[PDB]
Amino acid sequence: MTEYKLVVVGACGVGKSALTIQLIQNHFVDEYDPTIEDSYRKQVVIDGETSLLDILDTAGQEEYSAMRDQYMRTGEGFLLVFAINNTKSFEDIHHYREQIKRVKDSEDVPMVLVGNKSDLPSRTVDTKQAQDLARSYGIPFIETSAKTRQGVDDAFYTLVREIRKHKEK
Ligand SMILES: *CCC(=O)N1CCN(c2nc(=O)n(-c3ccccc3C(C)C)c3cc(-c4c(O)cccc4F)c(Cl)cc23)CC1
Ligand SMILES: Nc1nc2c(ncn2[C@@H]2O[C@H](COP(=O)(O)OP(=O)(O)O)[C@@H](O)[C@H]2O)c(=O)[nH]1
Ligand SMILES: [Ca+2]
Ligand SMILES: [Ca+2]
Repeated sequence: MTEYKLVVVGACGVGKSALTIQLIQNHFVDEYDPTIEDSYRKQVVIDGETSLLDILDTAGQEEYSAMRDQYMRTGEGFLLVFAINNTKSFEDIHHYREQIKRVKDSEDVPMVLVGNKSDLPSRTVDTKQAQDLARSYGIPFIETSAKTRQGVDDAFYTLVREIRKHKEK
């Protein structure tokens, strides 16, 4: 089977860990230690084809690291996560994409825009803004809630679809 390195990126508190733990362990974690950066394995069937996923849940400090760069370069696809009640995290999306392209020689890197915390009524980022941003980048946009599990499989599955499309090229 094919094996892909996925990387979950985005600002502190957007739900990177909650999304990943939901996918792997099927429960919602409310106070996940923000210093733990770990990877998880999962075998999945998507569009009738099995892939092994190696998923890195990023953390660390707001700092440049040449070693982090090295790890990020090995990623084959990225989830760009923001929270719909956090305008800063949405503004940050552009900068995460800039860093991904930087470390991967400006390749047309497989990416999915993820609007997490879609269960909350406290929205500050309009869906149209997110759709327009994904459109400009030529990437899918998926709305998720790690809390309710809405769209969690979809977000990761869609990223695998993007990697598959890219590796045909
Ligand atoms: C609360 C802990 C947590 O979740 N995080 C999220 C990831 N963190 C983080 N912060 C940050 O400022 N950057 C960054 C560094 C240099 C320039 C621009 C940025 C942001 C605004 C895009 C990163 C950058 C990355 C990163 C790197 O370094 C290379 C390639 C891709 C990439 F996403 C990462 Cl993984 C995490 C950053 C703070 C703690
Ligand atoms: N209401 C709601 N809260 C969430 C969701 N995802 C994460 N959270 C909460 O937001 C906080 C940060 O989540 P976490 O996964 O630790 O964010 P990370 O710093 O990006 O890894 C935690 O208190 C989570 O319980 C969601 O989809 N909906
Ligand atoms: Ca985390
Ligand atoms: Ca440091």
